[PDB]
Amino acid sequence: GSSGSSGSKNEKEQLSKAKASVSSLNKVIQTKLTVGNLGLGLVVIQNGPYLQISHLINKGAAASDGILQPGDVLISVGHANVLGYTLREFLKLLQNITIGTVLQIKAYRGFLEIPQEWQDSGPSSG
Repeated sequence: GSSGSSGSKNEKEQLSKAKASVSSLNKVIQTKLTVGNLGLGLVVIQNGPYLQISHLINKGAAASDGILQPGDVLISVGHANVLGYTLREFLKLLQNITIGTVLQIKAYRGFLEIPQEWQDSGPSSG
């Protein structure tokens, strides 16, 4: 089937620390995506009271926007306060959108952390 574990183990694995003393920088991301024929079908998931993007549809607008990344927190997608929008709603919302629609996608790049469990195939180091 599939696997799911973390570092620090009693076998051939990798473990290390990555702490820091930072926490004085708050920047918000906001860009206009050009709804494509299929419309930004970003593969977002349901993480908390907010919709946290998990993946962007290559054949979409977001995927073509180096600004928006798979792991933010939208707070107003298309004049539609998606702040408290569910995963089942966020989809039924962006679906009722038409091609070629300029919308303001405001997301946070430091609000909701990303679940490591999800990420399995990273950029690889070794």
